[PDB]
Amino acid sequence: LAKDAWEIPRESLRLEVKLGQGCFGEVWMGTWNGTTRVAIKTLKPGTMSPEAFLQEAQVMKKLRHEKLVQLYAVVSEEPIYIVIEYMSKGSLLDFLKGEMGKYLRLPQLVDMAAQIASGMAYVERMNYVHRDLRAANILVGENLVCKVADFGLARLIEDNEYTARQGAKFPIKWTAPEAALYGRFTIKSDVWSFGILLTELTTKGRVPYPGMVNREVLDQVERGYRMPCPPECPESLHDLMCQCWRKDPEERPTFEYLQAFLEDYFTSTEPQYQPGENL
Ligand SMILES: Nc1ncnc2c1ncn2[C@@H]1O[C@H](COP(=O)(O)OP(=O)(O)OP(O)(O)=S)[C@@H](O)[C@H]1O
Ligand SMILES: [Mg+2]
Repeated sequence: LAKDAWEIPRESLRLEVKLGQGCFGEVWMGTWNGTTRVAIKTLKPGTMSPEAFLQEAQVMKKLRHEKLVQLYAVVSEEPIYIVIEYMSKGSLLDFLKGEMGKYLRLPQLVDMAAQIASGMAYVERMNYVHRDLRAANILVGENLVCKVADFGLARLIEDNEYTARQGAKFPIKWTAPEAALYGRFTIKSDVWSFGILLTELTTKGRVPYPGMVNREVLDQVERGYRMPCPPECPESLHDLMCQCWRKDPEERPTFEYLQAFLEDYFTSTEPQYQPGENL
């Protein structure tokens, strides 16, 4: 209900092109103050609470970093608008599976991973957990700039864990087992998700655990199953994914480590790498 200095007059926005639609509203490209290109997320009336919808803006007010999609402004009166940084190339997932993805090779994909890791290391430093980290929630700008987006589920961590409320449901294939099963969300469950995201990058958008169903993934993963090394992917990178997928969350690497490892990958880890047909 309470407003602050993020508020702007709706008249200062013009919605020009529809970029997407979901069960809770739409995303439009537009112009702000008749001069700035922006993205605008709208709230579909009577689908979600205004206060619930704006929690996402609240999180963004706090998390500011070159590798996170930036909040610009809010319209807190119905219809609710969240005005954010425009990412011209859209979703990483769609980018990877389209024509452009075909031309990408490992050095580029690893740099994209490193940028994402950079954003997440910031999230890590700030004591937040994202909870929805995956290629569909990464946005791509010019020159292969990648930023983490969609902070709807993000929460500030108190007591080392965010415990999910009863009834909450999360996508099994992209979520750490302890979070999906017991509701235990920590930065370490994000690290697990980052590992899944690495498979999305190296397969250029393939679904994780291909062919397997949710209950089977849950079952096999508990038994120790892990996705094998993707085709043409160096084993050292898959080794990194397996580290992200350790059963004990505290044994999973920090994003600080992940960022450094990926930044230095071709010097420290794979000095003699050469590009193949796909990676
Ligand atoms: N800042 C942006 N710049 C460019 N395109 C965007 C932007 N935000 C969203 N889009 C487009 O709209 C799609 C939906 O983005 P999202 O924010 O993930 O929405 P959302 O999935 O409803 O979020 P929730 O809270 O998990 S229901 C993106 O994947 C792009 O195709
Ligand atoms: Mg999403």
